[PDB]
Amino acid sequence: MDSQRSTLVHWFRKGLRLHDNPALSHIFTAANAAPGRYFVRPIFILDPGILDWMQVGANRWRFLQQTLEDLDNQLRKLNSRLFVVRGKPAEVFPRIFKSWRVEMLTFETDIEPYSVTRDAAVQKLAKAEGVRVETHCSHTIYNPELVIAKNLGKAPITYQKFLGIVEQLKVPKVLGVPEKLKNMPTPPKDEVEQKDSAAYDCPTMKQLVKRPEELGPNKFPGGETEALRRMEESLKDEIWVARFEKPNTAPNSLEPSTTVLSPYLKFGCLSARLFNQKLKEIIKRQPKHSQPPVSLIGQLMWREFYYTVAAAEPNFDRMLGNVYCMQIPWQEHPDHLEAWTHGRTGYPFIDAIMRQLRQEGWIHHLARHAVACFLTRGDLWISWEEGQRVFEQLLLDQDWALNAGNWMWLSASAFFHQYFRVYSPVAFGKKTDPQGHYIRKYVPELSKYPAGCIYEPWKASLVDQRAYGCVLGTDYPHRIVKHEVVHKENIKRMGAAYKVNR
Ligand SMILES: Cc1cc2nc3c(=O)[nH]c(=O)nc-3n(C[C@H](O)[C@H](O)[C@H](O)COP(=O)(O)OP(=O)(O)OC[C@H]3O[C@@H](n4cnc5c(N)ncnc54)[C@H](O)[C@@H]3O)c2cc1C
Repeated sequence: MDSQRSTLVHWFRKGLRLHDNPALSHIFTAANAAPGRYFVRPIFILDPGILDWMQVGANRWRFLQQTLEDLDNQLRKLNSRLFVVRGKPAEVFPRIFKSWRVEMLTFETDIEPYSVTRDAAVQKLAKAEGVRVETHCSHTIYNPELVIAKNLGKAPITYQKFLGIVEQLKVPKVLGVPEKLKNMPTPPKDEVEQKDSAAYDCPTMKQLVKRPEELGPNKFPGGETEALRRMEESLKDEIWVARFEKPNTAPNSLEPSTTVLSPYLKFGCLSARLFNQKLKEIIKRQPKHSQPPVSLIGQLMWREFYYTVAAAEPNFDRMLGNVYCMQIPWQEHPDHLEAWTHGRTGYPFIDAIMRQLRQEGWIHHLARHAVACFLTRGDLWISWEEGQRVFEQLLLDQDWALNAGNWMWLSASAFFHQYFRVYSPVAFGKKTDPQGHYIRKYVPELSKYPAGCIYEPWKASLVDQRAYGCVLGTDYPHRIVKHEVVHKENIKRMGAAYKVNR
C-alpha cells in the first residue's frame, strides 16, 4: 500500500473514548471502505502554554494524562494510536491540513463559548481548504438545538418543562466501538516527527503536571477503560440502581454514596448516551424503581437540562449579561473568600468538605450544596462566580455548564428561588455522619473531639479543647462569621435584591 493520497482526522477534545463516538467511527469506516487511499490520525491538541494556568489543578491534569494513555492504548487495538499534537489549533490546523493532506476532519460538538468560536474558525478554514467536516452531538443525550427548537426557540427553564420537551424527541442511536483498521500502514512521519519520532506520543505525568505538590491520592483513575469498569460496577447492584434517590444519598460517607461517574462523563470517557441506555434497560426490568428527578436517569437529565440552558446563553457562567441570572449585589470579602477557599472557615463540616475537594477532586452533590450555600446566600455573601472559580480549579468533573448552572441554583440566582431555606453548617452533616468520621478524616486536628462537639468545637471549654489537642484560634480557626446571625441578614438582602429585579 504505497498509494495513499489523503489523511482522515478525528479531533478529540471531549469525547475521549472509542465507544459511542460517531465522529471517530465514521473516520475508521471511511478508511476501511477505500483500502489504500487513506491514513488515519486521531489527534488531541495540547497547548503547552496553559500547563501553568492555575485554573486547572494537578489532580485534573493527572486525570487527563491517564485518560490520554488509555485512549492511545485502546486506539492501538484498532491498529491505530493517539497523536498528541503540541501547539495551538490556530497554528496546528493550517500546518497539518497541508502536511497530512487532510481530506476529512470530524469532532464532537462543544457548547462552551470559546469552543464555538474556535470550531467556527476551524470550520471556515476547512471549507476554504477543501476539507470535509463532520460534527456530532454525542456529548449529550439530546441535541440542545433540537430541544430549544422543539420549545419554540427558547430553552426550557424548569426541569419539568425540559422533561416535557425531551419526551417528544427521538433518542439518538448509541454506537459500539469503531472497526479495526484494515490494510493500513502507519502514517509517514511529518516534518515534526522526522525531527523527533516521539513528538506526538502521550505526555508523561512530568510533562503535564507542573505542580505535583497539588496531587492527592489517585482515587479515580482517568480513561474510558476505568469509566466502563466503574459503570459496570455501579450497575451490578441492580436494586441499588433502580431505587436510587439522589436526595437520600449521604454527602459525608467516607466512601462515595453516588456513582462518581462525573469525571468520566465530563471528559467523555463514558458516553452519557450509553449510560442512559443502560439505565433504561435496568428500569424497564425492575418494576419497583425511582423516577426523575431523584432517580439515576433523573441525574443524567439534570446534566441535559443545564447543557440546554447553557447552550442558549454565552454568559451562562457570569452574573452580568446572563438572561437567566438575578442581579444580586454580592460583596467583596477577600479574607472570608480565602478562608472558604482553603477550608479554614471554622465550621468543621464546611472545612472538611473543602479539604476533601482540594485533596481528591470530588465531593458529593450535597456537600457541594453545603459549601456553595455557605459561600453565597447562606453566610459569606460572596458572588457565586468566586465559588465557581475554585470548583473549576479543584474538581475532576469541572464542567462549564454544570458548574455555572448549579452555582446559580445554590445562590438562588436562577432555577431555584426559595431562599428562606438555608443549609445549617453545624446541623446538616449530622443526619448522615453523627460521629463526625468525615470531619475526623478531613480536619485531622479535630480528630480527638467527642462527637457531641466536633461539629461545633467552640462549645468545648478551653480545658477540654486542650485535652483534645486542638485549641480554637491556635490549632483550628474561630468561625469567620456566625451563621445564626448572618444567614438572617442575607435572607433580607436576598429579599431586597429580588424586589429590585422585580
Ligand atoms: C455548586 C455545584 C457545582 C457543581 N459543579 C459540577 C461540575 O462542575 N461538574 C459536574 O459534573 N457536576 C457538577 N455539579 C453537579 C453534581 O453535584 C455532580 O454532577 C455530582 O456530584 C457528580 O457525582 P456522581 O457522578 O456520583 O453523580 P450521580 O448522582 O451518580 O449522577 C450521575 C451523573 O449525573 C450527572 N449529575 C448528577 N447530579 C447532577 C446535577 N445536580 N447537575 C448536573 N448533572 C448532574 C453527572 O454527570 C453525574 O456524574 C455541581 C453541583 C453543585 C451544587
